Amino acid sequence: DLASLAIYSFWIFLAGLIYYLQTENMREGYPLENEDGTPAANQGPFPLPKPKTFILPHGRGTLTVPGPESEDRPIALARTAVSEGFPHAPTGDPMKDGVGPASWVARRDLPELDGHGHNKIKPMKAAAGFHVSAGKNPIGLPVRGCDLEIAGKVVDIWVDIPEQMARFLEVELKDGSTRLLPMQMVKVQSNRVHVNALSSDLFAGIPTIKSPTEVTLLEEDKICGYVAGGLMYAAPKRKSVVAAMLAEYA
Amino acid sequence: ALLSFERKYRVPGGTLVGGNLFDFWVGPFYVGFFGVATFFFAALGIILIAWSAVLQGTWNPQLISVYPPALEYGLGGAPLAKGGLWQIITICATGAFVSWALREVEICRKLGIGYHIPFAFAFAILAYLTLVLFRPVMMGAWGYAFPYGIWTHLDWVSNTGYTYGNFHYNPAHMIAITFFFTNALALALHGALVLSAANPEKGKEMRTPDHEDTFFRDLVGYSIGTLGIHRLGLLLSLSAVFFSALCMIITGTIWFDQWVDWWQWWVKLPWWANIPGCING
Amino acid sequence: AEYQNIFTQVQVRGPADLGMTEDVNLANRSGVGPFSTLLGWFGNAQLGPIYLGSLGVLSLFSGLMWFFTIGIWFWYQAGWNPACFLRDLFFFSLEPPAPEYGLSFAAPLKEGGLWLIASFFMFVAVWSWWGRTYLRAQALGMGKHTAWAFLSAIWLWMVLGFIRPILMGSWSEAVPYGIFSHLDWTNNFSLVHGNLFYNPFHGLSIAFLYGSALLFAMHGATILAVSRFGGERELEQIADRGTAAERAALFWRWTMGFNATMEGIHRWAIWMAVLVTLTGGIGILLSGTVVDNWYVWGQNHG
Ligand code: BCL
Ligand code: BCL
Ligand code: BCL
Ligand SMILES: CC[C@H]1c2cc3[nH]c4c(c3C)C(=O)[C@H](C(=O)OC)c4c3nc(cc4[nH]c(cc(n2)[C@@H]1C)c(C(C)=O)c4C)[C@@H](C)[C@@H]3CCC(=O)OC/C=C(\C)CCC[C@H](C)CCC[C@H](C)CCCC(C)C
Ligand SMILES: CC[C@H]1c2cc3[nH]c4c(c3C)C(=O)[C@H](C(=O)OC)c4c3nc(cc4[nH]c(cc(n2)[C@@H]1C)c(C(C)=O)c4C)[C@@H](C)[C@@H]3CCC(=O)OC/C=C(\C)CCC[C@H](C)CCC[C@H](C)CCCC(C)C
Ligand SMILES: COC(C)(C)C(=O)C/C=C(\C)CC/C=C(\C)CC/C=C(\C)CCCC/C(C)=C/CC[C@H](C)CC/C=C(\C)CCC=C(C)C
Ligand SMILES: CCCCCCCCCCCC[N+](C)(C)[O-]
Ligand SMILES: CCCCCCCCCCCC[N+](C)(C)[O-]
Ligand SMILES: CCCCCCCCCCCC[N+](C)(C)[O-]
Ligand SMILES: CCCCCCCCCCCC[N+](C)(C)[O-]
Ligand SMILES: CCCCCCCCCCCC[N+](C)(C)[O-]
Ligand SMILES: [Fe+3]
Repeated sequence: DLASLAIYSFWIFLAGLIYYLQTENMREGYPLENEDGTPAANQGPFPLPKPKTFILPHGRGTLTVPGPESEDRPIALARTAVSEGFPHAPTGDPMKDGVGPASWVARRDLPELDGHGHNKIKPMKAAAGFHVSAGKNPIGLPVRGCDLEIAGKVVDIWVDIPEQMARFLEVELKDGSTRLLPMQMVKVQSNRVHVNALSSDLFAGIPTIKSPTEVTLLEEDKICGYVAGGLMYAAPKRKSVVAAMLAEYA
Repeated sequence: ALLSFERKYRVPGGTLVGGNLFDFWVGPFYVGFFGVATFFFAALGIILIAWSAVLQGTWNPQLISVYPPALEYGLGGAPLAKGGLWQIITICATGAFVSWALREVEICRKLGIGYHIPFAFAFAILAYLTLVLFRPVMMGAWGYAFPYGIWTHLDWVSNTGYTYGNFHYNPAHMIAITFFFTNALALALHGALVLSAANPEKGKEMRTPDHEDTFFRDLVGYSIGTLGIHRLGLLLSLSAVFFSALCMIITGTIWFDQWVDWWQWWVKLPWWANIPGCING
Repeated sequence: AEYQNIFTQVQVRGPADLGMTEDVNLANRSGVGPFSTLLGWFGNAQLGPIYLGSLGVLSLFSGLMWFFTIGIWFWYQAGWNPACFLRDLFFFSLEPPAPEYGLSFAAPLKEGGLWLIASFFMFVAVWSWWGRTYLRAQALGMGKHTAWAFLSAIWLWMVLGFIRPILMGSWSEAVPYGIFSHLDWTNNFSLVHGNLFYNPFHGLSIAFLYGSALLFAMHGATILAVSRFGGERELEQIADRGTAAERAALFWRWTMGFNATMEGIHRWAIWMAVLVTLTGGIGILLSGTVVDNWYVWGQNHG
């Protein structure tokens, strides 16, 4: 019966497609390793795919995936248990060491570029013609940590030029040096900017940028990993929800 | 085993309940307190689905069906064989889904990421509770909930739809469908745009988000952007399921006639739109 | 509280972006349009520019003529009375030839001749629009994934209105151009073919339609969960894996035991959505042509 033929054929078709799709999604991370770095024995019923290469614009190289996988950074962790499957405890300060939810990835130490070979992200003072066009302008506002103290003041916005959107706040510290705060990790209020992820005292430890008009991909992973990591590691110093609600009327 | 970059993320912390008493993995899976809870609920519910399957006779998985208690049983409990097993399974299933959401919450907390994923899952759970809890309780009987069979739950849809005529005229059903279609439309476009930039004509360089905007600006005159597309996708998916749960929380509660009869409002509105010559007057 | 990245807090605006050039013939791009502050709360604020080629204009022309052919006939049914044409807008219907004409193009204008005219206009609107989504991507050096996906929707639309009616023998098999009438058509079709719920391709199609909602919900929320790590710059995370992409994979790995890549999630995405109309078209095509009662059919087979 032809309908039987058709539905039968589609299920043989569907099985092959799931095979193709699952091996396609194995171009990163694989082959699986053991908790010590060495190849793992049982790799699953799927073989790695035939490699593929991306040509990156602005003569930045190529990328072939899957290729050999190396973290290429210090991982300040230590194995807690004997058998596999248990946590790996930090050996030091995990915020400063950038492990766990403070993690970062050893990306290229160059900025991302738009379709013209220019830095994708710049401060507004150095991005020609960019201004705040709706919403509360946060420049000048004081910047408050989750312990409810003031950590600095907004001195500029860093903008994604081709996409016309805000990506970082530039926050001056007491020492007069600045830092970048991820736009998705800040609440912009009528009279302050509130940062739930960081107690006022961890702002100084935000990793810094080497050039005050560009930010490199590696710098972005360090800054964002750190801020995100304060959620778990700064919890001792995070005042309560009612404590914050009350702070309004102070 | 681990992905080649996994180890640096497998630190302690993030739990909601139990400290580190369950802070470990099994293979790729994280367990935590709610992996235990999920296992308890689903295994119990599966055990009872088997028990209800032997009371029925068959082992064919297309024939097993756990029915809700009859209508005359109102909102009270029923014996296991006559609806009671359905009622415990509904509790376990609910316990499994809720624990599953909270396990994701633990996983988010370890990884330092937003809580958007469990939040979006709650929309699916709430849609399920609309069909088996909120609507039946509002109608007076568990027997209004759907049964648990691969084909009987389908026959429930058909019987329930045709009870109020053509369900298409349900205006909230109309909206829900519009969201399901626009979601599929947007999903296809969003996978295609990223793939077409990551994989240009053979021998060319990877494209940039600038090309993605230009493609859509050229094609339709607007591009929502790389962040807006992900927000839109979530909102479309969640709006579809929201207007789905709404279209039934009103069906047999705030309205009980043929659903075609709703669209005679503007036609036969008290302004007596006599306006003859057409089919409506 | 905590920012969720659902709505932009602060909008920024620069000099108007005319876009990437590549091999686009810039003689055909409009100027930049205005900015919308409302749109910039959710997505981009800039409107335009748009490209207007030969194909785009031909498409908008036939698209209007199709629309205007239903519009002329709807005014007609309303007794040419404006107040009536508004109250019955959803009940008007431009309907295909009666079954006895078969595939003849001899239908009188008021008995499905105007339906054959509107269809020709839509046939040319859609197919020239498809050509425009190949050409726009070609002009930019991009892949043709969009136009290949748009082929899946065209498949189901061609099955309902062109391919099945011919195999069956009449234009009456096709769909009416009416807001409520095409819902009525959908219902009768299921009844006449023995409960479309028992068409195993209608079953697959629904699974994929639910799955598209499922999949975009996971992926949109996943990307939003990691926008704090630049996660929505997916192209650069494909070329240079960031902690965004790694935490996303690991959320799913720790949750369901497997996981994707920042590029292959989009392969799942394209195929989830495209199998909806691919299975759906097959299901409809086999109805009345190969199977007359899906329920009775399925009791015999399997
Ligand atoms: C003859 C039948 C009637 C009709 C009567 C009905 C009836 C009756 C109903 C709908 C409902 C729906 N209809 Mg209608 N409808 C008809 C024709 C259509 C057509 C069409 C093209 O003709 C379409 C597109 C739709 C569209 C839809 C949707 C709006 C909606 C279904 C999705 C939903 O809400 O999911 C919501 C999602 C869920 C409920 C999923 C929940 C998942 C849970 C949280 C988790 C499960 C986990 C699982 C157990 C894990 C398993 C193990 C793992 C896999 C390992 N209908 C005809 C005219 N319609 C339904 C609705 O609105 O429901 C609220 C509904 O009940
Ligand atoms: C949502 C609105 C309606 C409804 C209307 C329809 C219609 C109409 C159809 C289905 C179909 C299906 N429905 Mg139903 N269905 C509803 C409620 C549910 C619930 C639930 C707990 O709320 C579940 C789990 C299911 C499950 C399913 C699958 C058997 C099937 C494919 C759907 C799919 O891929 O979705 C998206 C989900 C995924 C892609 C993820 C994978 C989930 C897998 C497939 C679930 C397997 C469930 C298993 C067999 C039973 C529970 C197993 C436990 C381990 C004990 N339905 C309500 C009442 N459903 C289709 C079908 O073919 O039915 C025979 C079909 O045509
Ligand atoms: C009583 C009614 C019947 C029924 C009868 C049918 C029939 C009949 C059909 C479906 C179809 C579908 N049904 Mg069913 N179905 C019922 C019950 C359901 C239920 C449910 C919960 O009860 C659900 C969820 C579904 C689900 C579905 C979908 C999976 C599927 C349509 C996919 C789609 O996106 O099409 C939407 C997408 C398109 C139509 C493609 C459009 C492409 C063209 C090119 C667009 C052109 C645009 C034009 C130019 C306009 C321009 C406008 C301007 C630019 C602004 N059915 C019951 C049993 N169902 C279809 C299918 O595939 O069946 C196998 C179908 O034909
Ligand atoms: C809100 C929009 C969409 C959505 C969202 C959504 N669903 C999600 C997620 C999100 C964001 C998850 O994070 C979560 C997940 O982890 O997915 C991989 C999930 C998920 N969505 C699922 C299913 C699902 N979602 C659906 C739909 C959608 N989900 C919406 C369209 C549908 C349908 C029919 O449309 C289904 C079938 C699972 C794949 C998964 C959650 C897995 C889970 O909760 O596991 C714990 C429980 C078990 C392993 C088994 C419990 C078994 C019971 C005790 C017995 C069975 C009871 C059941 C009532 C029987 C039903 C019989 C059927 C024939 C009716
Ligand atoms: C894979 C399955 C999904 C899919 C895919 C899909 N559709 C697609 C694409 C893809 C991948 C495209 O490339 C293409 C596109 O360009 O999208 C942006 C398209 C698209 N899918 C569309 C529609 C569509 N897709 C649908 C469905 C689906 N599309 C599936 C869910 C549906 C339904 C029924 O669910 C519809 C209606 C179009 C928006 C577009 C194709 C456009 C086209 O061919 O247009 C020709 C017609 C014209 C150019 C103009 C006609 C005139 C107007 C009708 C006039 C009326 C205007 C009124 C007077 C104005 C009122 C204004 C108010 C503000 C007052
Ligand atoms: C003020 O009013 C004016 C006059 C300005 C207007 O213009 C108002 C306009 C309107 C009110 C228009 C209203 C329009 C609608 C409600 C249309 C709604 C449409 C649908 C619901 C679409 C139904 C689905 C249609 C399908 C599935 C069509 C497939 C058809 C294919 C085109 C088939 C292929 C081609 C064929 C058969 C043509 C063959 C002829 C040849 C010469 C080859
Ligand atoms: C219905 C969609 C099916 C989803 C399952 C697809 C493959 C799951 C198994 C992935 C294997 C994980 N592994 C071993 C490669 O790491
Ligand atoms: C998806 C919505 C589509 C909206 C279409 C927007 C097109 C705007 C075209 C901009 C025209 C600007 N200008 C100066 C030429 O008029
Ligand atoms: C789907 C497109 C919808 C775009 C409309 C956006 C609605 C406006 C919401 C305003 C939010 C402004 N605010 C104060 C929260 O920042
Ligand atoms: C077909 C839809 C339902 C599929 C059920 C879930 C598939 C199993 C995928 C989980 C993979 C876990 N594993 C083995 C890789 O560790
Ligand atoms: C590309 C994604 C693949 C996901 C596979 C989903 C398969 C759903 C199976 C549902 C069963 C429907 N049927 C035909 C038995 O009625
Ligand atoms: Fe994406």
